Amino acid sequence: VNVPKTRKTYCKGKTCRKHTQHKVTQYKAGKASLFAQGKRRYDRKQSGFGGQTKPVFHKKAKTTKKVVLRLECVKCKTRAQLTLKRCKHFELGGEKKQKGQALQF
Amino acid sequence: ARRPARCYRYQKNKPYPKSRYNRAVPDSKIRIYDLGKKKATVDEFPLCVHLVSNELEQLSSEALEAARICANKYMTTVSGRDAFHLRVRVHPFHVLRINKMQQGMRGAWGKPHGLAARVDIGQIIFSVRTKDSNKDVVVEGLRRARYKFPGQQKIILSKKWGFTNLDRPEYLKKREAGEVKDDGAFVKFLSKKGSLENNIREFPEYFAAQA
Amino acid sequence: GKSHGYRSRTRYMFQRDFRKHGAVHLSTYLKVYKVGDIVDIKANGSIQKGMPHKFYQGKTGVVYNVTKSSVGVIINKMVGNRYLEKRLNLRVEHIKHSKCRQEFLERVKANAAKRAEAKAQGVAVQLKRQPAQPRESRIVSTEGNVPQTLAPVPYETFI
Amino acid sequence: AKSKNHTAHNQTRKAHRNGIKKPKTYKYPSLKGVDPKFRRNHKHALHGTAKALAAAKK
RNA sequence: GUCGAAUUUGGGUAUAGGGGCGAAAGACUAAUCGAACCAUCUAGUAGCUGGUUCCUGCCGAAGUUUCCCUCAGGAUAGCAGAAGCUCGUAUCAGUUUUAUGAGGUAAAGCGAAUGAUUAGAGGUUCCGGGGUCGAAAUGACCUUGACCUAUUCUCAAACUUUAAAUAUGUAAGAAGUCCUUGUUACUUAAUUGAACGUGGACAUUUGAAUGAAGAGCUUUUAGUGGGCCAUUUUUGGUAAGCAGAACUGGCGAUGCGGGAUGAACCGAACGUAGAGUUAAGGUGCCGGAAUACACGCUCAUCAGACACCACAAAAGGUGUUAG
RNA sequence: GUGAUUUCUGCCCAGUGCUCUGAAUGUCAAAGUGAAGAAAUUCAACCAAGCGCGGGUAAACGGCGGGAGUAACUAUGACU
RNA sequence: GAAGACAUUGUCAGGUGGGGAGUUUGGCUGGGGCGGCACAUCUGUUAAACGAUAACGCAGAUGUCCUAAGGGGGGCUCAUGGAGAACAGAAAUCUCCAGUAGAACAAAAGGGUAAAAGCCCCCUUGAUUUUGAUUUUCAGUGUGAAUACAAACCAUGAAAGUGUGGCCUAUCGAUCCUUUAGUCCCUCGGAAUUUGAGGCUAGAGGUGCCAGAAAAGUUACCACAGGGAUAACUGGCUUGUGGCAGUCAAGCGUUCAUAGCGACAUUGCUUUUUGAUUCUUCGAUGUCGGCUCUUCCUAUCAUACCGAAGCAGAAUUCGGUAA
RNA sequence: GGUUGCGGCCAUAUCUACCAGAAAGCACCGUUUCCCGUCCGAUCAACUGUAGUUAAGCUGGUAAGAGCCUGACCGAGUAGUGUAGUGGGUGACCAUACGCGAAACUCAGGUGCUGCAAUCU
Ligand SMILES: COC(=O)C[C@](O)(CCCC(C)(C)O)C(=O)O[C@@H]1C(OC)=C[C@]23CCCN2CCc2cc4c(cc2[C@H]13)OCO4
Ligand SMILES: [Mg+2]
Ligand SMILES: [Mg+2]
Ligand SMILES: [Mg+2]
Ligand SMILES: [Mg+2]
Ligand SMILES: [Mg+2]
Ligand SMILES: [Mg+2]
Ligand SMILES: [Mg+2]
Ligand SMILES: [Mg+2]
Ligand SMILES: [Mg+2]
Ligand SMILES: [Mg+2]
Ligand SMILES: [Mg+2]
Ligand SMILES: [Mg+2]
Ligand SMILES: [Mg+2]
Ligand SMILES: [Mg+2]
Ligand SMILES: [Mg+2]
Ligand SMILES: [Mg+2]
Ligand SMILES: [Mg+2]
Ligand SMILES: [Mg+2]
Ligand SMILES: [Mg+2]
Ligand SMILES: [Mg+2]
Ligand SMILES: [Mg+2]
Ligand SMILES: [Mg+2]
Ligand SMILES: [Mg+2]
Ligand SMILES: [Mg+2]
Ligand SMILES: [Mg+2]
Ligand SMILES: [Mg+2]
Ligand SMILES: [Mg+2]
Ligand SMILES: [Mg+2]
Ligand SMILES: [Mg+2]
Ligand SMILES: [Mg+2]
Ligand SMILES: [Mg+2]
Ligand SMILES: [Mg+2]
Ligand SMILES: [Mg+2]
Ligand SMILES: [Mg+2]
Ligand SMILES: [Mg+2]
Ligand SMILES: [Mg+2]
Ligand SMILES: [Mg+2]
Ligand SMILES: [Mg+2]
Ligand SMILES: [Mg+2]
Ligand SMILES: [Mg+2]
Ligand SMILES: [Mg+2]
Ligand SMILES: [Mg+2]
Ligand SMILES: [Mg+2]
Ligand SMILES: [Mg+2]
Ligand SMILES: [Mg+2]
Ligand SMILES: [Mg+2]
Ligand SMILES: [Mg+2]
Ligand SMILES: [Mg+2]
Ligand SMILES: [Mg+2]
Ligand SMILES: [Mg+2]
Ligand SMILES: [Mg+2]
Ligand SMILES: [Mg+2]
Ligand SMILES: [Mg+2]
Ligand SMILES: [Mg+2]
Ligand SMILES: [Mg+2]
Ligand SMILES: [Mg+2]
Ligand SMILES: [Mg+2]
Ligand SMILES: [Mg+2]
Ligand SMILES: [Mg+2]
Ligand SMILES: [Mg+2]
Ligand SMILES: [Mg+2]
Ligand SMILES: [Mg+2]
Ligand SMILES: [Mg+2]
Ligand SMILES: [Mg+2]
Ligand SMILES: [Mg+2]
Ligand SMILES: [Mg+2]
Ligand SMILES: [Mg+2]
Ligand SMILES: [Mg+2]
Ligand SMILES: [Mg+2]
Ligand SMILES: [Mg+2]
Ligand SMILES: [Mg+2]
Ligand SMILES: [Mg+2]
Ligand SMILES: [Mg+2]
Ligand SMILES: [Mg+2]
Ligand SMILES: [Mg+2]
Ligand SMILES: [Mg+2]
Ligand SMILES: [Mg+2]
Ligand SMILES: [Mg+2]
Ligand SMILES: [Mg+2]
Ligand SMILES: [Mg+2]
Ligand SMILES: [Mg+2]
Ligand SMILES: [Mg+2]
Ligand SMILES: [Mg+2]
Ligand SMILES: [Mg+2]
Ligand SMILES: [Mg+2]
Ligand SMILES: [Mg+2]
Ligand SMILES: [Mg+2]
Ligand SMILES: [Mg+2]
Ligand SMILES: [Mg+2]
Ligand SMILES: [Mg+2]
Ligand SMILES: [Mg+2]
Ligand SMILES: [Mg+2]
Ligand SMILES: [Mg+2]
Ligand SMILES: [Mg+2]
Ligand SMILES: [Mg+2]
Ligand SMILES: [Mg+2]
Ligand SMILES: [Mg+2]
Ligand SMILES: [Mg+2]
Ligand SMILES: [Mg+2]
Ligand SMILES: [Mg+2]
Ligand SMILES: [Mg+2]
Ligand SMILES: [Mg+2]
Ligand SMILES: [Mg+2]
Ligand SMILES: [Mg+2]
Ligand SMILES: [Mg+2]
Ligand SMILES: [Mg+2]
Ligand SMILES: [Mg+2]
Ligand SMILES: [Mg+2]
Ligand SMILES: [Mg+2]
Ligand SMILES: [Mg+2]
Ligand SMILES: [Mg+2]
Ligand SMILES: [Mg+2]
Ligand SMILES: [Mg+2]
Ligand SMILES: [Mg+2]
Ligand SMILES: [Mg+2]
Ligand SMILES: [Mg+2]
Ligand SMILES: [Mg+2]
Ligand SMILES: [Mg+2]
Ligand SMILES: [Mg+2]
Ligand SMILES: [Mg+2]
Ligand SMILES: [Mg+2]
Repeated sequence: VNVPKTRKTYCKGKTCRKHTQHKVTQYKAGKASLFAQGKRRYDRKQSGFGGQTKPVFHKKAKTTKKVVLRLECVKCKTRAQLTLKRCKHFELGGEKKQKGQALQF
Repeated sequence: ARRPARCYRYQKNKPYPKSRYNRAVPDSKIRIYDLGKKKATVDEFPLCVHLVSNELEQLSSEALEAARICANKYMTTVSGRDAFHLRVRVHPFHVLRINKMQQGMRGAWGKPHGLAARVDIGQIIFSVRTKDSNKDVVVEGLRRARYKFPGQQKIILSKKWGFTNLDRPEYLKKREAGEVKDDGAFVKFLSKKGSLENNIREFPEYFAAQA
Repeated sequence: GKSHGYRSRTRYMFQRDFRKHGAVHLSTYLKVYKVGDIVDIKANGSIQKGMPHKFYQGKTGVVYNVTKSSVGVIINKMVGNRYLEKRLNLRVEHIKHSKCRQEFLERVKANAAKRAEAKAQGVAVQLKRQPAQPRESRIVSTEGNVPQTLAPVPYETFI
Repeated sequence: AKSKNHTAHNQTRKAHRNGIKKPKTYKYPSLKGVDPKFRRNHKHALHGTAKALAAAKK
């Protein structure tokens, strides 16, 4: 797909509480952090002997990932997520589809 | 390597035509269905004799063909190639399947094996038209063809004028009138419905109601 | 594998009636529905929104709701050895008023009449319906009608 | 070892031992799933005429 | 086989169980070896196999749904028992009738659409090609193709205008019908409407049939979750005492009479007995019951003899019978 | 490993191993170092063997092709 | 004497480590295996005109694609064909007539659509925010998908309106954990500030065996619980294949259908072929061949007596009664 | 009765060919300053109602017309079907019994009905 880098849409931010312009961008996970309670508990669990103490996933099936757009109200600063269908090529550059032109050269 | 007809005599399955859905199916062994003087006029051949099924069954295309050759062969050499008109009245549109043959009964769907006409009781298989003075000769044709077919069929003298839809007098009454007009090998009748104008054009020899 | 989607098996059922395609005539929308109204259900394949599922085709129910472009019909579907209550949000293009009660209402309005029209005369009413009774005696005449005598016919072939 | 696949055999026999229970009917059925704008108003409508009928036995 | 040596052999001594020892066979390690023997953990676990102990009375199944590393097992719903409880001419129905819907199967159709298919006939080309005249021609004339017109023979599970039977939704009133005119924040131009009402009018021919050893409701629990068969509908298969669906009725769980025999056919469903009458099937003798009555037919140097059922076909006969 | 004698033991180090007076700026642990922070901590640089790169090795494990044409009958194919 | 703060040793840290340990090494399936996917799904048919409905039934499809191919508005009419216009031809671009959709609407197919649902243009983000109800599958759970409202905020249009993604019927995902968005909210339990951690609400990272384990082989050295729910041997049903026999008679046979043969067709029998099946046996019915010996069948090779011949004789061939 | 604007059922309203249409109305029709749209004032926009015409639209009538609608003991109680039997038949299939019952065919009849508002010899 191709989606626009901007978006007039609902902002639910106490002051905003109306349709405003959002700057659009793609969600990107976030560094791990040990000290997460889970990572904490895991780390312990894996000490000493016994080997892998927890399942390790192998039977991968999907060949994609749902895109998440981060929508940022340029007034009230707040953000909203909005998640697209599965697609195999994503871009929020542009190059918009064009009228009815020739196949070149 | 053809299976015995025995294996397909009865109408056990639903009509399996050649279709988008079927496709790879062999040719019908019988391909001509009108032989003898088929160009001939309706007036030429008054008498009409039929080969008529007495069974709900299935005739192979191969036995259709063999029969066809048998009767035409006889009818010509005994009474000439222009004596008669033989119409195979039955077309083999139903495809018969075969489970040709690691596996066994797992996934057993046949491949097309051959064609067959499916035929009612009372259903006409062959029809012949001639001159009255040939009756015997024709009936002997259909009698011999019979030996080519599973199941009982019986030969029946028509009341009709040739391949026409009219018994002998009613055609005559219609003809010695004005109403009939020659076509290719069949005929056209004057309708009382439709445009008076181009109805009068056609059939000039009506519209006096006499000769 | 098998297939069992929402509109599966509905080829002819949501089909459109010979020479009757296109816009729906405007009376379909001028018709008015109140709660308690009995409607019959029939999908209009031309109208994809607000469609009943196939099972509810040819079913009669009672309106329980009236919204902008729809009525809510409640049908008793019997799943198992029992009925459950099912509620259908149908657009008005898939619903029509049933005549399943017209004969009842015509019957009642009329039963009120000959009930008063009898009482205010001198009783003697009789207004339950009765089934077809056997017919009575009668005398058929020959005058102008002597019995024609038919026999069975021989066997003949014509073909 | 393949075995049977499906049958409805005998199932309506069972269905009929203990019913096909008819559908059960009530005066005053639930307003469940009724238009909220209606229902909101209808409430006040009812509250009112209630007050009116206490007002008849003052 | 070998028999003076890589010979045989006593005793003593060392090597010990994932260890030994092995000129190597997974051999040998006390009748134990692809991991010895002894005790213990230990009554190891077992969706698998076996067995499970008195009588009578009443009721009485399932082999199906959905989920499961699920397919010889479980959970879940169903079927079953129990205990009842609230009520009672009430309300109830594997049924009809009446009124009103739904449906695209059977049939039918194809000189109606789509798709197939046999045949000619008549047209039309500045134009698919051939051939004669030709300098050619948007030339003429034959010709065979395609198309067109009106006809003709034949077809469809995945075609169709039409369109059954059987099945199938709803309705047949007191929770009803009519009048008067309150409430609201919904809704209307509008006290307009919508919903819910207050007050008033009409009783069992109060609104079809037939039935009802009553109706309604609650809790909890077993077994079952291999099914098989018959008529009809029906898929795969040449077919099957084969494989798989639909509806009902069965067998399984069930004896009794009949089909000699036999799970499922026909008759008929079981407390102990008397008398009577029957069913299906029989009545020469076996064998209870007419070697009954009547009209034909049939003579077989492999006659025939009663559903399911325990097979026979094309084709023939100057045997005989009636047409 | 192979298996008396006689004879003879061809070519292949790409792979898998094994191996090396080899190279070096690639990856690379704990400790140690530096940087930020109020510290817990985060980031960074440096970095052993190993890996990777390079060389050796077949009496290590093992391997040791396909399609056309071509000589005065045909056939064959030294030859391409 | 040698060696020397180096070895050695002790604790962590990386490499190596089938030498050894422990464990695992899908399901359905006309046995299992190889294959395929009937394992989660969609269209049409099977499907027996409501609904439901099986097989490794039939013909196809799904793990995607689209900022427009989503939303609103206006304008327009498609496939095809006829007739016309320089180069220009079968096919370029221009016009007019006809045109029920014979087109197009991403994709399988089926529905659906004509001042549109198709084509061209204009303006856009409703593909958004909140939390419930409902329909399909159903246990009347979940998930997917969908429907009609309520409360917002918007888009478009003169407006009525329409818009909660793609015309409809498929296009997908629990708990634990991580991660992000959200209010600036609750907690860290002796009291505070600040980091940090933990909660709440909504998303993403995925389980395709799709209600969702973390998983390689070999065993002929083999083991146990079971299975006749299941193969290999006998037996049963079937008889496609094999084998054997007919009917018709176009032909063959110098001439001449049938002396002897016999095409195209077509009806059968047989159960020493091989298949199909899986009903009996898995707490065991001794598998091939031969030897020995008995008995049976006849579709007769010889031998007895016959009939026929394209029987001169001789020899042969065909047929009968014959085991 | 005509006509117009808005309609409802959506062919008895459609299609093919020809003829007829008073009056009003519709219409065709004139113009390009203005709003507005085009390659083109053809469509679309505006202005005149003046300059012109029933030719076309429109309405109606004709036609052994095409189509479509309705009817009928026309075909047919046919096909098909629910129920029954220890009915026939080697089978394939087929009669019978108590019911339900088509489609094509054939023949006749028909060719828009009508609501609100305004207008009209
Ligand atoms: C494949 O061969 C076997 O299975 C042989 C045997 O072990 C026969 C040996 C039996 C004893 C040990 C008793 O000899 C056996 O189990 O026989 C079964 C057996 O053993 C008693 C009886 C079986 C099954 C019914 C009769 N049949 C005969 C013998 C046999 C022969 C086979 C066969 C199976 C049978 C079985 O498959 C191929 O050939
Ligand atoms: Mg620790
Ligand atoms: Mg913030
Ligand atoms: Mg049949
Ligand atoms: Mg079949
Ligand atoms: Mg096999
Ligand atoms: Mg096979
Ligand atoms: Mg297959
Ligand atoms: Mg296949
Ligand atoms: Mg015959
Ligand atoms: Mg005809
Ligand atoms: Mg399907
Ligand atoms: Mg239309
Ligand atoms: Mg939608
Ligand atoms: Mg199994
Ligand atoms: Mg089985
Ligand atoms: Mg089962
Ligand atoms: Mg051990
Ligand atoms: Mg040890
Ligand atoms: Mg011992
Ligand atoms: Mg020993
Ligand atoms: Mg125990
Ligand atoms: Mg033990
Ligand atoms: Mg098990
Ligand atoms: Mg009982
Ligand atoms: Mg699982
Ligand atoms: Mg068992
Ligand atoms: Mg009922
Ligand atoms: Mg259907
Ligand atoms: Mg049919
Ligand atoms: Mg037919
Ligand atoms: Mg028809
Ligand atoms: Mg057709
Ligand atoms: Mg059909
Ligand atoms: Mg009923
Ligand atoms: Mg009653
Ligand atoms: Mg009673
Ligand atoms: Mg009682
Ligand atoms: Mg229970
Ligand atoms: Mg239970
Ligand atoms: Mg199960
Ligand atoms: Mg259970
Ligand atoms: Mg039975
Ligand atoms: Mg049992
Ligand atoms: Mg019994
Ligand atoms: Mg008995
Ligand atoms: Mg018997
Ligand atoms: Mg019976
Ligand atoms: Mg005896
Ligand atoms: Mg006796
Ligand atoms: Mg007597
Ligand atoms: Mg019989
Ligand atoms: Mg005979
Ligand atoms: Mg005779
Ligand atoms: Mg070596
Ligand atoms: Mg050796
Ligand atoms: Mg050595
Ligand atoms: Mg050499
Ligand atoms: Mg070399
Ligand atoms: Mg090498
Ligand atoms: Mg470090
Ligand atoms: Mg190698
Ligand atoms: Mg030191
Ligand atoms: Mg190791
Ligand atoms: Mg191991
Ligand atoms: Mg398996
Ligand atoms: Mg398995
Ligand atoms: Mg197999
Ligand atoms: Mg496989
Ligand atoms: Mg299955
Ligand atoms: Mg599965
Ligand atoms: Mg159905
Ligand atoms: Mg279901
Ligand atoms: Mg489509
Ligand atoms: Mg429009
Ligand atoms: Mg979205
Ligand atoms: Mg869900
Ligand atoms: Mg789905
Ligand atoms: Mg769209
Ligand atoms: Mg999916
Ligand atoms: Mg946050
Ligand atoms: Mg704190
Ligand atoms: Mg505290
Ligand atoms: Mg504390
Ligand atoms: Mg704080
Ligand atoms: Mg903080
Ligand atoms: Mg995850
Ligand atoms: Mg699973
Ligand atoms: Mg769950
Ligand atoms: Mg699953
Ligand atoms: Mg695994
Ligand atoms: Mg192992
Ligand atoms: Mg060994
Ligand atoms: Mg055989
Ligand atoms: Mg055979
Ligand atoms: Mg054979
Ligand atoms: Mg012949
Ligand atoms: Mg001769
Ligand atoms: Mg000859
Ligand atoms: Mg044999
Ligand atoms: Mg078995
Ligand atoms: Mg067997
Ligand atoms: Mg066994
Ligand atoms: Mg045994
Ligand atoms: Mg024995
Ligand atoms: Mg004998
Ligand atoms: Mg003999
Ligand atoms: Mg001779
Ligand atoms: Mg003889
Ligand atoms: Mg003998
Ligand atoms: Mg004997
Ligand atoms: Mg005028
Ligand atoms: Mg201008
Ligand atoms: Mg103009
Ligand atoms: Mg204008
Ligand atoms: Mg005029
Ligand atoms: Mg007009
Ligand atoms: Mg007409
Ligand atoms: Mg009949
Ligand atoms: Mg019937
Ligand atoms: Mg019968
Ligand atoms: Mg009949």
